[PDB]
Amino acid sequence: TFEIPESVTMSPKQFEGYTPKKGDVTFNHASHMDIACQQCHHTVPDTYTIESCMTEGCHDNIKERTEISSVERTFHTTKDSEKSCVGCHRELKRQGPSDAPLACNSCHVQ
Amino acid sequence: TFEIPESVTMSPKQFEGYTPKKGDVTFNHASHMDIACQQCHHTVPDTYTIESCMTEGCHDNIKERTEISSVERTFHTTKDSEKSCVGCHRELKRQGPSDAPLACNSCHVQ
Ligand code: HEM
Ligand code: HEM
Ligand code: HEM
Ligand code: HEM
Ligand code: HEM
Ligand code: HEM
Ligand code: HEM
Ligand code: HEM
Repeated sequence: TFEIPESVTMSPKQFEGYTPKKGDVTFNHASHMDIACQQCHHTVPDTYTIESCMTEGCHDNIKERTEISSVERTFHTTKDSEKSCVGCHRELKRQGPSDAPLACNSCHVQ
Repeated sequence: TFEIPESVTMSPKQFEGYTPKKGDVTFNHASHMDIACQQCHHTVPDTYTIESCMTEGCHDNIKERTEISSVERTFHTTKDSEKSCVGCHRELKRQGPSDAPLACNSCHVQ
């Protein structure tokens, strides 16, 4: 019943009439499997479900860019090293050479 | 879509014509929420799903008691401190006073 999707295409195309600045992002669970599911899916105890980070009421704000609900801040902030995409990748580099990408065109596929 | 059940009643009544020796076990995720989901649900990478520990092909052997698929060994072995029920509870005690139960009548409800 509960199936985990290996490859997920995260896209801003879901926002009404937003003209995206970057391409879609492909997230693979395989490369992140050693990380506790709840570290990223940090709201599991609040809803007892695992849902999209961009669900209504979560990180779905495409208007503001510096708010907690903002898409840009959420996935690129370097002040959070546990669940921010670039935040953790950035943090790994402080521990030694890391392949985890910071380049915009590594996450954002074209 | 993906909802996590808080209270799960684990029962051996699901085994053909097995006469159970002990009562059903109630497992609550709330008391175990700090533990990585995949530590217990250790076969997630093999099936990419989270299913019952007693699923066919897993720990469903009620005939043998000392085999890996055996129900008795799986949940009570003290040689595994990561996913065995009594194994971890036992291990916690070596770290200091722990309320985590070892008494048969704590897990097995009556
Ligand atoms: C741990 C093995 C783990 C589980 C379990 C898990 C499940 C999961 C599901 C069911 C989805 C789909 C949600 C939906 O219906 O939209 C999902 C999606 C994503 N996950 Fe995950 N996930 C686990 C682990 C991890 C880890 C360790 C991270 C962080 C590196 C993570 C992140 C993500 C992301 C991102 C998605 C896409 C979410 C979106 O907004 O579309 N998962 N996960
Ligand atoms: C999806 C797996 C997901 C990610 C990724 C994610 C990241 C994230 C970050 C980086 C923060 C920190 C922001 C900061 O600058 O400090 C953060 C904070 C909150 N999130 Fe989140 N988040 C993901 C999923 C979800 C979901 C599904 C919701 C909505 C229920 C949501 C909500 C929030 C809230 C609220 C916060 C602030 C409070 C807190 O727990 O720190 N997030 N998220
Ligand atoms: C945020 C949802 C997020 C994204 C998106 C993301 C992407 C990503 C890519 C594209 C790679 C390269 C490999 C691949 O294509 O899968 C990659 C690899 C690693 N990541 Fe990541 N990642 C996201 C989030 C996080 C978080 C929150 C962490 C850390 C807690 C993290 C870690 C890693 C690691 C480790 C790798 C492997 C790098 C390597 O040495 O090969 N990612 N991520
Ligand atoms: C490189 C500095 C970089 C830029 C620039 C960038 C931009 C960007 C924007 C503007 C968005 C919002 C949606 C849009 O396309 O307009 C966005 C969203 C996501 N990003 Fe990004 N991004 C940059 C870098 C990275 C890196 C290195 C990763 C992966 C670690 C990454 C991930 C994400 C994710 C996840 C999202 C949300 C889903 C989406 O809208 O595509 N970005 N990024
Ligand atoms: C981490 C927050 C986490 C998730 C996610 C999770 C999910 C989950 C589901 C969906 C079930 C139902 C499976 C089914 O359909 O039968 C389930 C059931 C049990 N879980 Fe769990 N679980 C998470 C965390 C943990 C942890 C940390 C443990 C170990 C202490 C654990 C164990 C169990 C057990 C036992 C069950 C009942 C399984 C059965 O055989 O009936 N879960 N979990
Ligand atoms: C359900 C969350 C679940 C539990 C609990 C569990 C425990 C468990 C233990 C204690 C062991 C160690 C046995 C020993 O004495 O060394 C163990 C080993 C295996 N398991 Fe398991 N297991 C749970 C779930 C599942 C599921 C859903 C399956 C079937 C796909 C399964 C299978 C196995 C197998 C095979 C092993 C041996 C190989 C290994 O990974 O160590 N388990 N399990
Ligand atoms: C194996 C599937 C398993 C069961 C069953 C189980 C039950 C259980 C009970 C009945 C309690 C008491 C509280 C309650 O009713 O929920 C309890 C509490 C703790 N457990 Fe446990 N537990 C199972 C598995 C595991 C595993 C694998 C670990 C360790 C990795 C673990 C840990 C804990 C902890 C910690 C507690 C809290 C004790 C406290 O100080 O209150 N359990 N468990
Ligand atoms: C105390 C030493 C103790 C006994 C005895 C005991 C017995 C027992 C049996 C015989 C089974 C198999 C099914 C049956 O009832 O015949 C079984 C299964 C489970 N047990 Fe147990 N058990 C004892 C202790 C404990 C403790 C302290 C816990 C919780 C940490 C626990 C847990 C479980 C679980 C889970 C199962 C599987 C589901 C089920 O069949 O009930 N047991 N136990």
